[PDB]
Amino acid sequence: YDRGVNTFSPEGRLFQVEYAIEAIKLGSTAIGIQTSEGVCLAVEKRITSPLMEPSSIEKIVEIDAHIGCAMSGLIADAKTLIDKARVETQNHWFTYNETMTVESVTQAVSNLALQFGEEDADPGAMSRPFGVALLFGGVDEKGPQLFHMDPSGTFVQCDARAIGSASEGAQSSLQEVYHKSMTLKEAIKSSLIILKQVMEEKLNATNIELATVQPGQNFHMFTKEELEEVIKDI
Amino acid sequence: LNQMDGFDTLHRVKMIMATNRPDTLDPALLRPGRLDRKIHIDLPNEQARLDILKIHAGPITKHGEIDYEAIVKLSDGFNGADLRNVCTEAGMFAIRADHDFVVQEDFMKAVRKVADSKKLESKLDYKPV
Amino acid sequence: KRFDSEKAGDREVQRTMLELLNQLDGFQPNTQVKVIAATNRVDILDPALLRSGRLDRKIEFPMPNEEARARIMQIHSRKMNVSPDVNYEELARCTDDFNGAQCKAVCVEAGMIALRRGATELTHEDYMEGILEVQAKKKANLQYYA
Amino acid sequence: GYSFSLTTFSPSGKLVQIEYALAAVAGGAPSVGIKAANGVVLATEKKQKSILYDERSVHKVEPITKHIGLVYSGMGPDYRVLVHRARKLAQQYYLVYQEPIPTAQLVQRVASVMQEYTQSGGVRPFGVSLLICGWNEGRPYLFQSDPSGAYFAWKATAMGKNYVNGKTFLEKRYNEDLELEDAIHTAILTLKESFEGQMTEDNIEVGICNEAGFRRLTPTEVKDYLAAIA
Amino acid sequence: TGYDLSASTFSPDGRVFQVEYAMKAVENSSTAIGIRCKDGVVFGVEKLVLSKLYEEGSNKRLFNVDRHVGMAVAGLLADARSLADIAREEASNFRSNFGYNIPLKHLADRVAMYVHAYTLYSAVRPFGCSFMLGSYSVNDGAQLYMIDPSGVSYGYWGCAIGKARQAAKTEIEKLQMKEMTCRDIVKEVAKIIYIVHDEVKDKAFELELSWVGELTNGRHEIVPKDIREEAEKYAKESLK
Amino acid sequence: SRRYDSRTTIFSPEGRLYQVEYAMEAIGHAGTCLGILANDGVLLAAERRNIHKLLDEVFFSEKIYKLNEDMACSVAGITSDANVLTNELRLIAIPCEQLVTALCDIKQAYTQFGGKRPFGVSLLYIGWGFQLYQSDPSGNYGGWKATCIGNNSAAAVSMLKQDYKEGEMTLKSALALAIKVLNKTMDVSKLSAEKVEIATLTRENGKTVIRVLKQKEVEQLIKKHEEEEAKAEREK
Amino acid sequence: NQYDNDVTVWSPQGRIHQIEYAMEAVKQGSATVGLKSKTHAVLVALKRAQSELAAHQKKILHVDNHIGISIAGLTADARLLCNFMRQECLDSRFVFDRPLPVSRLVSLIGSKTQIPTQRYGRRPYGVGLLIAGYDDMGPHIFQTCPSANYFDCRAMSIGARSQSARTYLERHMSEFMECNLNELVKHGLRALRETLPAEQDLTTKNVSIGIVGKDLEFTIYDDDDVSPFLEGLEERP
Amino acid sequence: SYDRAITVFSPDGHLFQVEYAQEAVKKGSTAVGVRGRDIVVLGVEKKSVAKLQDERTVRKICALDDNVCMAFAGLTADARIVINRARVECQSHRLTVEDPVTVEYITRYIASLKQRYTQSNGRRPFGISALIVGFDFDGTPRLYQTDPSGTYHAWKANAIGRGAKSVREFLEKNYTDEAIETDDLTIKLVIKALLEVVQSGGKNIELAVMRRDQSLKILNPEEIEKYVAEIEKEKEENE
Amino acid sequence: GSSAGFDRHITIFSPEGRLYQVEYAFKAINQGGLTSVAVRGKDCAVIVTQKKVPDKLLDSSTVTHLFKITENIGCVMTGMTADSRSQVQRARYEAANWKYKYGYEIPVDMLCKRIADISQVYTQNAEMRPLGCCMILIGIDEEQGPQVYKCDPAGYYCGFKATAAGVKQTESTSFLEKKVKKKFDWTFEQTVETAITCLSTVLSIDFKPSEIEVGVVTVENPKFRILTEAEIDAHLVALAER
Amino acid sequence: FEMARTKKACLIFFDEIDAIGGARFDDGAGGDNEVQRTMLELINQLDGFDPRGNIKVLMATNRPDTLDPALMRPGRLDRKIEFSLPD
Repeated sequence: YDRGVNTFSPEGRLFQVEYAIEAIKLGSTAIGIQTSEGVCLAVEKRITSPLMEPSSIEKIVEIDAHIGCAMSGLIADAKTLIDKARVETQNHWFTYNETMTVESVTQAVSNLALQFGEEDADPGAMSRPFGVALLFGGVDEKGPQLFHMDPSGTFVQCDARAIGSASEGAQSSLQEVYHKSMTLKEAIKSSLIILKQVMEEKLNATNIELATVQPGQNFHMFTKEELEEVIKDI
Repeated sequence: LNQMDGFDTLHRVKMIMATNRPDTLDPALLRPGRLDRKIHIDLPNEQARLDILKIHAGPITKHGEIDYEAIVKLSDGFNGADLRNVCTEAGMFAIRADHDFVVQEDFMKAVRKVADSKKLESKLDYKPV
Repeated sequence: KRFDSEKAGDREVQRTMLELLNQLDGFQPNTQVKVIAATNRVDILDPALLRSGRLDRKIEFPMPNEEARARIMQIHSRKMNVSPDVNYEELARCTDDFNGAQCKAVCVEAGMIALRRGATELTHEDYMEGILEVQAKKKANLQYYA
Repeated sequence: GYSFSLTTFSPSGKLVQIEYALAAVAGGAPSVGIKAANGVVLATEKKQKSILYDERSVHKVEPITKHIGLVYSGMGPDYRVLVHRARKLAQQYYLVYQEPIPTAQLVQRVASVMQEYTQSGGVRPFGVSLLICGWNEGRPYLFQSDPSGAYFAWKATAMGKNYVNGKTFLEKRYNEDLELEDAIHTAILTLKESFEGQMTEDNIEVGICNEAGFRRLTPTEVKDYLAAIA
Repeated sequence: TGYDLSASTFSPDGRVFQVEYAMKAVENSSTAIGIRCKDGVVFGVEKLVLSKLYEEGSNKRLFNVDRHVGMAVAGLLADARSLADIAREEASNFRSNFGYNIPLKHLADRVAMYVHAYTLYSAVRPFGCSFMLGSYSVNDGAQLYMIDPSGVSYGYWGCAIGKARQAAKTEIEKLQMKEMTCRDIVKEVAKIIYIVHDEVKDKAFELELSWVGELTNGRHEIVPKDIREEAEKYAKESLK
Repeated sequence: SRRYDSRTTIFSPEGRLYQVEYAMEAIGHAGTCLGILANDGVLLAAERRNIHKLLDEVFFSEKIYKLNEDMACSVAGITSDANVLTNELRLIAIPCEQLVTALCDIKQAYTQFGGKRPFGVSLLYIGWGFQLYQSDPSGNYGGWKATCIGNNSAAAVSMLKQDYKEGEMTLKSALALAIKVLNKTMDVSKLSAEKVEIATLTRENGKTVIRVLKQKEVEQLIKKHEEEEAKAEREK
Repeated sequence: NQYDNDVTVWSPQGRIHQIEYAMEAVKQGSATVGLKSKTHAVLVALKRAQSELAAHQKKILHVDNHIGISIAGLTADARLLCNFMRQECLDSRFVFDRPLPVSRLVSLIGSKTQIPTQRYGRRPYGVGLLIAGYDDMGPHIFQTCPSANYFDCRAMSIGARSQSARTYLERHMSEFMECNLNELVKHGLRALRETLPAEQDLTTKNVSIGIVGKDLEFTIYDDDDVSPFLEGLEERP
Repeated sequence: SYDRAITVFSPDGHLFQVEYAQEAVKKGSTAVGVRGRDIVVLGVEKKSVAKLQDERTVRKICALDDNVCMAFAGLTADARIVINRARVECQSHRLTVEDPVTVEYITRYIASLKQRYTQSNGRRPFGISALIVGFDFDGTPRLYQTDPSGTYHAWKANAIGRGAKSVREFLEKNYTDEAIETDDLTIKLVIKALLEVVQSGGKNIELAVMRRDQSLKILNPEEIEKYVAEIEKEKEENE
Repeated sequence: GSSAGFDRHITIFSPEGRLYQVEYAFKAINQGGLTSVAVRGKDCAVIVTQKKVPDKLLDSSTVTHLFKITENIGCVMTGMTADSRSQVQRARYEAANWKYKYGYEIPVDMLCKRIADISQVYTQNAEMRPLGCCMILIGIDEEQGPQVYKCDPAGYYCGFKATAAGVKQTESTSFLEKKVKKKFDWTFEQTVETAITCLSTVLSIDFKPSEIEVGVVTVENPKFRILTEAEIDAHLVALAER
Repeated sequence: FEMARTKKACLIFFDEIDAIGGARFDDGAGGDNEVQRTMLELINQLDGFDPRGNIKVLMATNRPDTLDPALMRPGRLDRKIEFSLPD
């Protein structure tokens, strides 16, 4: 249309950025909880057909052995963001022989947002914002840390953040269940109770993804057997 | 149109027609048989502006040398109405300062003040087709 | 403004205007009737109407500046029970690109909120978020800024 | 510059901008070309709106090589851009092959340039039609290059204002056995029907191509040809 | 109507409205005047303070594009600053190529062409600032050139850019600038700026004064505070 | 910039490329181009629209262009855009399908990125086994036994769908089919040899011979077809 | 309208709406207050949290050992500007081996941010900066606008509801010059308090302080480190 | 260089150009792929089979590599670019890793290439959906589907094209372990799936099967006609 | 006067084959309010234009539409002042480049032919507007003698025995047409006189030697010089006394 | 408005005010000149020389960007209530 991508609304809103935020509300719900014993990341797979392999829906990704990401919105768009996070990490390790802090990983990915434009741009420059919201969760010097990224490039540490279609309902549920001193097993359960209440389908070990980054231990996706153990309770 | 040039010849009756948008007139009206002469009352030139200024500034009370050429040089694009407004505004500058007379400085602001008002006027160059 | 067209046009209104041109300055000089005219778009007006014989003085009404805006808000708050702590200087700073109508609407909306909370006296906060109402900014979730 | 095409397909499958460029050609001064047995004649109406113009200062019939000449009907400035391109293209042909460029080759190279502005970004098509005349292999050549970039081989054609009537005039006045001098006579006659006023030696430009090459007839020469008309 | 949204589009009357709209940005700014006297050029800027929170010297409308050329601006300050560096880089390149200080006529002609180059294409917008360049030298003499957003540069004896340009021009005309010196003119530049300032309208202005002349050895500098305050008292006294 | 951009390489709300279809409409108003494949050769029958009496005949062919020693092409649509494609077709040259695919990649590129208008040209390719190909401004190509592009292409394909005997076709039978199909397609009831353009591709002595039939040869086919059509009149 | 869609379109009033719209991005940001004294220039920011389970967004960023800024607007745009000013401050150390003058650094970002406001298809940096720094010329407080116009301010406040803070800064402006470091910060905290609603108050969670002085490097104070500053100031009337 | 943002976010948050590219997918031939135990079957409906059309040229099932083949639905010219770009990458992967490409890798590359065209200046999205089938090095049959957006998912069975919804609904009911017990039953499943949208019959069905440690095998019309008789025969006994 | 699309906003054809944007650039020549007249004699060429200094504040020495493009070539610019300077700077560059590359002074016909070529690109590319200025060159050729060439916004150019551009171009064309019809090879004094008369008779100003700028090139001295106010006064006195 | 003033208190609802409330413009020809006059009359009655009365107007439009600035001014449309899509 007449409007460019880098156009400001009369209220000071980047039109494309605000539009890309609305794309998250069509994405699957993702719940992330940060605890002293580790970070929890859960997301609903949203199977649309029994013929679809649930395992192919990868909405939690190994950014590194100590940090993972939960994505919601346009899944195809987050692949570009995930790839650099898996490149920026292993570049910090190449140059500094140390694992990059979770905040720094989210900071690097955040710079890709708003690196879009129509004119006076590189041939490889993007044309629209990344219509995806990321929930980075990992363990670093500061212990377990959860960070939330939005298509505006705005990243912030969150104790318990829910993104996706049911962000409003799950965040309200998260506030009623989150206390600073709680175990990670409680975080796994509490996130699964909230997910089961917001999912369209009936919650089982095949339509969800659970990942944890405990201190000491590495990033660990929950298998079917592990998920069934916590599903059997609630 | 039928009276100016029609079947019955018009004898000893002359017609004067005035318009500032002759471009919109009908070709039959502007035809030479009806409006024989198209006299262009154009915007005043440097000498014409000087003539009109003296006409309107004549009855104005004034002391000091009045450089009419200075007002003319800043009056480019003015018509007869502006040059009378320049004389009118110069007097109202004197009225504002509680003066019974008008000086060249009063004319200098007046010609500049009127020149600012000319920016709101759109295209005037309209000629018969 | 008059225009040349081959198919249609508003010649009837241009005839009414052409009559008004003659009355302002025509064959009979009328020097006993003073004429005031008001418009929002002077660029639309016919050049013969903006002539220096028909409308001699063309007064440009500017957007009220900071001093004027405080004065305007004071003008429309006289009949209103306003507490002696309203910083009209601050409100004038908070109402950039406000015309006189919006500045008056700031005072009208201020009493709306005071009645909304049941107050008998208007406070500076009532004026402050009465500015927000007059500003008519579209709803936004722009809490992620800064 | 703009990187998007300003010429696009209409819903009826027409390059509307190209048609409008051809409308400018139809408004240009008439140009007549005749391919006789022993040569080609190019003639045009080089009429000025006042005597103050120097007629010999700018020529409408401009040589490209020693054997190829151009006459246009359309926009004057656009013709000069194509004249420079034709001369540049003729040279680029000459340095590589060390041989004068064939007439058909130059038209193809020039018409390719005209097609580019009908597809390239941020440019409008040339509003001229080029009548290319030449001599190669002992045979006269006459080509017309429309704004779209299509080139047609003509035995005799007319462009510009009143070109439709001039084309029919040639159908009833052209034969393949015609000689070059009779071609000039037929060319001036073709211009005469669309001509208004009187044709002097300065208000028309005539150019011929033969075995000796392409040369633009001087006004003195055109006067002798013009005298035979009346 | 669409005839005023691009600088590459002519109006049917042959006027580039985008340039003319940039002219209006200058006419919305405070007035800056410059007078070319017998032995130099003196610049005076009516510098309103938008708030008491600004320090004395903020939003300097008087620049030094060279060691011998000054610059008084009006309009968009960001564009005024950008045109300042263009003048600075033009003067720097002139000295780095030809080996002498850039003539003000050539400096004005070079920067104006940069200004004009932004008035032809839709990919850029015309600069929303008008500025005056003043210089003095023993050979070339005092020169005062004003460049507008369209790209038009004329020499001047006294010029005004801003909203009170018309009012200030009338005050400049009363001066006999070709005979009086910079010392007598700094008081006059102060008087004219004070005359054209509107106290009931936007008020609380700061007098910014600068000059270049034989008394500064052909070097543009801010008028010293002692002379600036002396002119301010004279300007305030002229208002009775 | 955005204001004057027509956005040629965008998707319509229904999922179509309007410039591609509008290009395909231009071919429909262009000259009829026929192509019939036989067991011993393949022919390109093209309608000539430059049939003015004052048009000199200097070129070997008007719509039929030789790509290389083994392939020939005939174009329908904007002739200027055809000259660009024929030059690039020659530069790419080779197997027949490889040449067609290579140019259709160029044609598809203009319908995906670049902001330029597509090449409004449809091409019929013939070459050596024997094969006949058709290309569209969308960049979509297809091999055919008998196909037509241009004016009344659908009508010509309809009669080919009925009268083309698959496998049992020689040059003489296919050449006769070309005249018969072109007779109904063209509005002319006589179809003189000056309005038709036939070129045949055949393997002789292990060498490919691409030849454009002379006007004398074509008149024989028009004559032979008219008597054969007159023979069918004797039945009724 | 038709005059607000691009930054290269002049309105008939001689205004650029896209620049003006970018100026509203600062007004959507949280309030920050910058004030300076004879020897110090501190920045006081009011951090905001989208939800109470999320951390408050950082507003004071460290640019150089002697220069610090407080952002108000698009966070990613602030990072882009801060990275530019971090490099320029680092570049001056690499060549001239001296602190980059604060006035000289703001000029670079004023010319850097003016380029997008004049070319087709670019947008103004929708971020407002309050630069605090110390150099040979003393403490400085600079305000940077999306319009690429910067102001050398003795005490400034930008953000949402910042005009109330400016009223406080104007009132107690005269006592800023001679007050010590503790009194200066309390003035900024008192100024930032005017932007808060009546029921809200300055807490350790939503206050960040950045101080640069003659012998004091630029240090940013956070929730634990802001408590030594909050306890002194009295409750507002 | 044409540097313009074709794909931009709608105010609701939708990329309309991607949706329009998915609308072109819905106008293409129905492509059906079923992942069997030891075979992968790709079935594509043929649009308006012409007796004058060389069936060899218009082929919607093409082999990216010796172990990976795909069938598309949408713009034919758009697909041929994706197949060629995918084919070049298959050889690039084999040159570097010295191992035949996995189905996940080439469906990831195609999806990434498709996504890049929904976020790059001057490029419209690819208007095709791909049904990639094949075998890994360990012999596991894999079936993957891409859409113009760039999202790839693994399917036991899936359909793309105009009648994807009808065939997929048919496939969700008839895809069972018994239905893929043998290769012949798996081939019948695709024909049964394609008969739901193909009106005339087996003359509008193009079948390509790939078995473990074997190359892609296009099924001749006589072989297909043999199968349709069996389904027609088995229909009678079930009545 | 039909329109279809952006044919009024960018340099693309109208349905009747018209470039409205180029036509609108011609109206920009009249925006300055000045008329320029160029007359070519038997051995001299003169360009005369009116100079307007509205206020004494303006330095009258800087208001010049007469520009010395080369030592032997001079031009008079009419139209937008800013666009006129850009053409002059470009014309100076091309004249200097021609001398460097080719070794001899650029012919007047080739100087505008390049300027006309430069201005034609603006009429084909839609990213830039045509320059709203008209350029009239005068110079003495080695063989062709005196030359006068106008150089329009559209890239049109021609040789002229007597041309004029500006507000009163058509009225001054008729006056010059009448004089050239008399077929008199004017001397230097007559050519200046008929140049000054043409501007004077059409504008009706009765010039003082401060309202017109006169630039001449002569065969005896093939150099472009600006006539001083005293020199212009000599012609004004001579014209008045007859 | 004459008949609305014949009542002690009145409500006027202007549904789809974008039909007549469009912004004023000059396209050379008399484009929308007549409808602009209707909008100018409506503006005059809302806030002109004469007091409006006890009329409280109410306008609904899905294209508020097309409305004239004079109509969208307080004293004619004091309150601008936005019906955004529900949360």
